[PDB]
Amino acid sequence: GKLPPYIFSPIPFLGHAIAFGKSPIEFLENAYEKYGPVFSFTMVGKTFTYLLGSDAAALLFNSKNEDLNAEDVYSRLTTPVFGKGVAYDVPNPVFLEQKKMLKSGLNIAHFKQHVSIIEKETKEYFESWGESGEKNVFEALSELIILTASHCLHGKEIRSQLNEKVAQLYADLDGGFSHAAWLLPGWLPLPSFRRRDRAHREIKDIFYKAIQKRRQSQEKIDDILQTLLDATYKDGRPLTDDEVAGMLIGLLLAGQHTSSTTSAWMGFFLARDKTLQKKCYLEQKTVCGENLPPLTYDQLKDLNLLDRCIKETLRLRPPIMIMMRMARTPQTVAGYTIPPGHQVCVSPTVNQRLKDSWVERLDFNPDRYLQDNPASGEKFAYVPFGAGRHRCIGENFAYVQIKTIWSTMLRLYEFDLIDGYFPTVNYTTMIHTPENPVIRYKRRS
Ligand SMILES: O=C(N[C@@H](Cn1ccnc1)c1ccc(-c2ccc(F)cc2)cc1Cl)c1ccc(-c2nnc(-c3cc(F)cc(-c4ncncc4F)c3)o2)cc1
Ligand SMILES: O=C(N[C@@H](Cn1ccnc1)c1ccc(-c2ccc(F)cc2)cc1Cl)c1ccc(-c2nnc(-c3cc(F)cc(-c4ncncc4F)c3)o2)cc1
Ligand code: HEM
Ligand SMILES: C[C@H](CCC(=O)O)[C@H]1CC[C@H]2[C@@H]3CC[C@@H]4C[C@H](O)CC[C@]4(C)[C@@H]3C[C@H](O)[C@]12C
Ligand SMILES: C[C@H](CCC(=O)O)[C@H]1CC[C@H]2[C@@H]3CC[C@@H]4C[C@H](O)CC[C@]4(C)[C@@H]3C[C@H](O)[C@]12C
Ligand SMILES: C[C@H](CCC(=O)O)[C@H]1CC[C@H]2[C@@H]3CC[C@@H]4C[C@H](O)CC[C@]4(C)[C@@H]3C[C@H](O)[C@]12C
Ligand SMILES: C[C@H](CCC(=O)O)[C@H]1CC[C@H]2[C@@H]3CC[C@@H]4C[C@H](O)CC[C@]4(C)[C@@H]3C[C@H](O)[C@]12C
Ligand SMILES: C[C@H](CCC(=O)O)[C@H]1CC[C@H]2[C@@H]3CC[C@@H]4C[C@H](O)CC[C@]4(C)[C@@H]3C[C@H](O)[C@]12C
Ligand SMILES: C[C@H](CCC(=O)O)[C@H]1CC[C@H]2[C@@H]3CC[C@@H]4C[C@H](O)CC[C@]4(C)[C@@H]3C[C@H](O)[C@]12C
Repeated sequence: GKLPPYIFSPIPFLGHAIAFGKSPIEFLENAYEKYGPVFSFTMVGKTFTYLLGSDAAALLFNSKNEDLNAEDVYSRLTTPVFGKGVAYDVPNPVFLEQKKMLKSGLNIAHFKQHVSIIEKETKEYFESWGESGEKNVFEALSELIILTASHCLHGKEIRSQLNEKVAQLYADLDGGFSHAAWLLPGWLPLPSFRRRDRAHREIKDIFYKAIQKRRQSQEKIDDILQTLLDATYKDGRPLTDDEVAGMLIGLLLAGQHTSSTTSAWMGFFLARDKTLQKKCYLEQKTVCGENLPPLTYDQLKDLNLLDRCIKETLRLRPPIMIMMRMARTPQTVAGYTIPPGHQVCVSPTVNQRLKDSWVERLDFNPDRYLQDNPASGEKFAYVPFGAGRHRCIGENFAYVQIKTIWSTMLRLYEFDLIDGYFPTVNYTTMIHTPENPVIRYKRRS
C-alpha cells in the first residue's frame, strides 16, 4: 500500500504555491512528464494529489461523495453565495434530488422558448456596437449572457427587474469566489466578503417577492421557475421560498461565467482562422436558409460545425480548469493509495491536451472530432462538463445559449484580430480571462 510520489517543496510552508500561481497548466504538464499521472505536492501547507489522464481521473469521477467529498472543499465558499439548504450546505443525496428538479426544467419544451428569447436579447444588445469598430467582446458577452440566462432561467418578470444595480449585486456575489476567500479566515471584515453578504440578502429579498407573486397568481406559466415551484422531493415535500431563491442564484452564476468566457475565447479562435469563420457563416445560410430567418431550436442540432467549434474551444479553454475533492477514506489508483486528508484534483485542461492522446494538441481544428479521437475514444480524456455524481446538468442549456448568441453574432458581424494579437491567459482571476480581449468587427456582407 505505497503512497504516490511527492514533489518535495522547494520552500518550507509555501511549497510550490508561487510556481503554480504563474502557470498552473505548465506546472502540471512538467509534473506529468517527470512524476507520471499520480503525484502529491504542497501549497500553503495543504497536500494536493493530482489525477492526470483518463485512467487516473476515472478514480475522481467514478467515486462516491462518501469517499471523495466535494462539500469538504467547496462548502465554505458556496454556502455564503448560493445560500443555505442548497448545494454543498446539504448531504450529497439531497443535492442529487435538487439536481433532478433543476434537470427536469432543462428540457426540449423550454429550449424552444429560449432560442427566440436569446436571439432577441443578442440583436438588441449589439445595436450599440454600430456598423463596425473595436470593442471588448468579453465585457460585451458577460453583459449579454446575464440578461439571456436571467430571462431564460429566472423568467421575464425577474429579467424585467434586471437594472445595472442588480447586475452589480450579481458581480458582488461572484466576488465571493476569490483566492482570498479560501486563503484567509471568513471572520476578516474584507470589503469583497461584506459586498458578497450584502448582495446575497438583497437578491434573496428580490426572489422572495417574485416567488410569492407567482404562487398567488392564477397565472399558469411553463418556465423553469414554475418547474421548481411545482416540483417535490422523494419524501413528497415541495421546495421552500428560500430553497428556490438559493437555486435561482446557483443557476444564474453557473450559466454566466462558464459560457461568457467560453463564448469570448471562441470569438478569438474564429477571429484568427478566417477560413473557419467563413464556413461557420455559410453553414448558417446552408442550414437555416439563404434568407437567414429567425433561429429555431431544431435548426441548432443541424449546426454541426458551430457545435464542433464550441466543443474544440471548451477542449482548449474549459472555464472550470480544476475539480477537487477531500479524501475521507483511502482510494487506490495505478497502484497508489491516496490517504485521507489529501485534496484529490483533476484538470480538464491538462486531460484535454495530453500529447500522448492528442495529435496537434495546441491547434484549434474542430474537424478532429470527425475521426477516432479521445472524446469518443477515451472515458475521461474530454470532461469540460465533468462526470459521475457531480457532472454538469447545464451542458445542453450552455450549448443552446452559446449556439444562439454566436449564430446571431456571426450573422450580425465579421470578426478579426487587432494587429494579429491573440489573447494570452490571465491566471489572476478565478475563471481565467483573456488578456486584453478587444476585437475588430464590421457589418457582415
Ligand atoms: O497556520 C495555522 N494553522 C494551519 C493553517 N491553516 C489553518 C486554517 N487554515 C489554514 C497550519 C499550521 C501549521 C502547518 C504546518 C505544516 C507543516 C509544518 F512543517 C509546519 C506547520 C500547516 C497548516 Cl495548514 C496556524 C496554526 C497554529 C497557530 C497557532 N495555534 N496555536 C498556536 C500557538 C501559538 C502560541 F504562541 C502558543 C500556542 C500554545 N498552544 C497551546 N498551549 C500553549 C501554547 F503556547 C499555540 O499557534 C496559528 C496558525
Ligand atoms: O465555480 C464554482 N462553482 C460553480 C461551478 N459551475 C459553474 C457552472 N457549472 C458549475 C457552480 C457550481 C454550482 C452552482 C449551482 C448553481 C445552482 C444550483 F442549484 C446548484 C449549483 C453554480 C456554480 Cl457557479 C466553484 C465552487 C467552489 C470553488 C472552490 N471552493 N473552494 C475552492 C478552492 C479551495 C482551495 F483550498 C483552493 C482552491 C484553488 N483554486 C484554484 N487554484 C488552486 C487552488 F488551491 C480553490 O474553490 C470554486 C469554484
Ligand atoms: C460552459 C458551460 C458550463 C461548463 C463548462 C460547466 C462545467 C461543469 C463542471 C466541470 C462541473 C463539475 C464540477 C465538479 O466536478 O466539481 C459542473 C457541475 C455543475 N454545473 Fe456546470 N457547467 C456549465 C454550465 C452550467 C449551467 C448553465 C448550469 C445551470 C444552469 C450548471 C450547473 C451545474 C451544476 C448544478 C453542477 C453540479 C455541481 C455538483 O454536483 O457538485 N452548469 N459544471
Ligand atoms: C496558488 C494560488 C493560485 C491558484 C490558481 O492559480 O488557481 C495563489 C492564490 C493566492 C496566492 C497567495 C497570495 C499571497 C502570496 C502572494 C505573494 O506574491 C506570493 C504568493 C503568496 C504566498 C500566495 C501564493 C500563490 O500564488 C497563491 C496561493
Ligand atoms: C504576520 C502578518 C501580520 C504582519 C503585519 O501585518 O505586519 C499576517 C498578515 C497577513 C498574513 C498572511 C496571510 C496570507 C497567508 C495565509 C496563510 O494561511 C499562510 C500565512 C500567510 C502567508 C500570511 C500569514 C501571516 O500571519 C500574515 C502575513
Ligand atoms: C490568523 C491568520 C494566520 C493564518 C492562519 O493561521 O490561518 C492571519 C491572517 C491575517 C492576519 C491578521 C493580520 C492583520 C491583523 C492585525 C495585525 O497586522 C496582524 C494581526 C491581525 C489581527 C491578524 C493576525 C493573524 O495572523 C491573521 C488573522
Ligand atoms: C490562528 C487562529 C485564527 C486564524 C485561523 O482561524 O486560521 C487564532 C485565532 C484564535 C487564536 C487562539 C486564541 C486563544 C489562544 C490564545 C493564546 O494566547 C494562545 C493561542 C490560542 C490557543 C489561539 C491562538 C491562535 O492564533 C488562534 C487559534
Ligand atoms: C476571533 C476569535 C475566533 C475567530 C472568530 O470566530 O472570529 C474570537 C473568538 C473568541 C474570542 C476570544 C474570547 C475571549 C476574549 C474576550 C471576549 O470574550 C471575546 C474576544 C477575546 C478577546 C478573545 C479573542 C478573539 O476575539 C476570539 C478568540
Ligand atoms: C474580526 C476581529 C475579531 C472578531 C470580531 O470582530 O468579533 C476584529 C477584532 C478587532 C478588529 C480590527 C479592529 C480595527 C479595525 C478597524 C475598526 O476600528 C475595528 C475593526 C477593524 C477593521 C479590524 C477588524 C478585525 O477583524 C478585528 C481584529
